[PDB]
Amino acid sequence: SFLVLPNIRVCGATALSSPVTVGIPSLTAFFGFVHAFERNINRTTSSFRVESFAICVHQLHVEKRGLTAEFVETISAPATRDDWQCDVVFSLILNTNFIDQDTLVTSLPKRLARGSAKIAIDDFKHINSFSTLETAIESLPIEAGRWLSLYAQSNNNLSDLLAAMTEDHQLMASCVGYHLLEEPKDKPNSLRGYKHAIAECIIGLINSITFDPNTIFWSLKNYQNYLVVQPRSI
Amino acid sequence: VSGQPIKSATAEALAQGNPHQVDFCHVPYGASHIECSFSVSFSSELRQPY
Amino acid sequence: GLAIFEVRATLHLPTNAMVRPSQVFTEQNSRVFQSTTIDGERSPILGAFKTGAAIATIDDWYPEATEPLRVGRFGVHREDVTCYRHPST
Amino acid sequence: GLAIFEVRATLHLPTNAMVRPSQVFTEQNSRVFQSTTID
Amino acid sequence: GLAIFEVRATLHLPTNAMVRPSQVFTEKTQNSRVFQSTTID
DNA sequence: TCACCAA
DNA sequence: ACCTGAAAAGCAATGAAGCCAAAGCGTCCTGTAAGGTGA
RNA sequence: CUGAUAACUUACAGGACGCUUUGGCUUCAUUGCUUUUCAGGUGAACUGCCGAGUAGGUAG
Repeated sequence: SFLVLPNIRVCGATALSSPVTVGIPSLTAFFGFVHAFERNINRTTSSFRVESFAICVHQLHVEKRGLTAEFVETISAPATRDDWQCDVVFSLILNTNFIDQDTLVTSLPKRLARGSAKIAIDDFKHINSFSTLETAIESLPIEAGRWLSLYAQSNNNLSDLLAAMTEDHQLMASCVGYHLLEEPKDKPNSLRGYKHAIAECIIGLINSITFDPNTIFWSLKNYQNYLVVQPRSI
Repeated sequence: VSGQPIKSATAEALAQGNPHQVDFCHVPYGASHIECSFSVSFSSELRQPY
Repeated sequence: GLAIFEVRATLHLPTNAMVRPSQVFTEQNSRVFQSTTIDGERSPILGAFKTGAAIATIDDWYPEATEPLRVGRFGVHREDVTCYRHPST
Repeated sequence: GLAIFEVRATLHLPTNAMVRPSQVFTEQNSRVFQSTTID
Repeated sequence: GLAIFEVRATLHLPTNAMVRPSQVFTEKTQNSRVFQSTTID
């Protein structure tokens, strides 16, 4: 039931995961990738419903590139900013409720946090599903990456963050969920005809496991006042 | 270190044989004698300080 | 409908010649190249938006078109800083 | 118009002579040469 | 004006005698004399 | 339309 | 026609690792584009 | 259904000039490698003939 998507190589993503931290992109971006991969496949098979997704990152490379914004009306460019970007090469192991080759490739989603994500044609051989986690993780090639596990250590402050960033120099903080500011209401203009509330980012610390299967798998958790992509093991 | 005998060095363990290695030069058997040759130079460096 | 391609060029340069990758837009080093990590090396790349602007140089449908332009609203030229297809036209 | 040239020169210096390349700008070595890697 | 000279010597020393080259600026036994040197062959 | 404004 | 390569014990102590002097000055670090509100 | 959707950073370039690391030197005294050891499977392919033939030929 564990469908394996290998070598999802994003070229130009965003490193501004919060308005506060830079680094690996946010975990509502990796969630929205999978729930676009689910929701495409629900055109044919209306009960696909990924439960959780295992992330295996190789090769971040965060960098300040540029962003030439488009000319907007007196016709000149808008205000000049600064933008961090990253070039992720990760691999993804899902967890399905229960499919051809050519159904999967045309129903992959094509943007992971503003960046074009692709599988090479020669890597299409590795989209096959399995039944046991121990074979699905030994299945994918280019083995040399770290699984994402949240560092569930009590924290309240930036010094709480920076102290844990030196005992583990590979610990990376980014945006994990959205902390609201009011209850969602009906507005006259909303994103796709739903209820709209104003949110703020939530910053957590993120481990890396060598390989607790539940802890590795992430899912969307709804809290009456926030929404955080947690692992299953919390 | 003081001078009383160590009790580990028994009679048997001190007659045990002790193997080593040296370089060994000698005259070959049918030889006659040996030459030895060098050269000395006497200079006047002592006249003034270097 | 999907239609993936996979393109590969082969450039025979002169001896010991320059290459011109895309380079960054920030706010010391005055020509900072864009880069990506391939294996353990830094390598100059060309952007995902520098590339897509080259596939979409199509516009020669303007009133006085002598050269194709990148496809966009009030189609701009960056050799001469002007707007062909200006909104008053 | 394109016109690519490929220049090659040949220097016969004296015995054990000196060759002077270009040298770097720096902000203790007092003469640091510009370099590359060939083999 | 150019004027290149190619000079060459020939020293006849005693038997098994000592030759003294220039020696480098050095920046349980420590080297008390380090010669300047070049790679020939 | 233009006079407003910083590290 | 193929099959075999033995065991049993040992690998020494004594002493030292020099100094002395120095580390140059002149001169520079480019400019062009990209404003949201209010009378 | 991703701090969502859309996104060309560009153009030009001379780092140079000068430069004596030198002086002195003792590694060295001592020494037991020994003991023992089956390569076999050779009953196969013989006995004439010519030739000066220790060469070389031929019969069954």
